[PDB]
Amino acid sequence: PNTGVYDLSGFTVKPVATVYRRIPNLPDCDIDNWLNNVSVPSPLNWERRI
Amino acid sequence: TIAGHEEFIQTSSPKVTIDCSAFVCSNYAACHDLLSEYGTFCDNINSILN
Ligand SMILES: *[C@@H]1O[C@H](CO)[C@@H](O[C@@H]2O[C@H](CO)[C@@H](O)[C@H](O)[C@H]2NC(C)=O)[C@H](O)[C@H]1NC(C)=O
Repeated sequence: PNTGVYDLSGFTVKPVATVYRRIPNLPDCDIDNWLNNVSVPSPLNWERRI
Repeated sequence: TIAGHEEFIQTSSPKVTIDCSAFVCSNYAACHDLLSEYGTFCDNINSILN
């Protein structure tokens, strides 16, 4: 190549570590117990759980 | 008497330079993989600004 000033590839500072945070001691949702419930609603009155 | 008045004439402007693939696809590798098959789009923008 010729003589000149070249603006080269963009660099980012690479991340050193990770900061992972959660909430400890939470209950279990138990969606499998609601799905395996005995009574099953019709499509006319479908059911919702939050 | 002798009057005096001032006048500004603009001879330059700020020299803006643009990193095209850092503007478009900042740090994400899938973006750079999709951008690499656009050919010579970023090189023309850098050449016009130079
Ligand atoms: C399956 O769903 C029924 C909903 O009809 C649940 O019955 C409710 O049970 C709770 C406590 O277990 C009672 O406080 C509610 O009053 C009941 N609902 C009605 C309409 O009476 C039943 O518990 C579910 N099964 C399981 C294993 O959780």
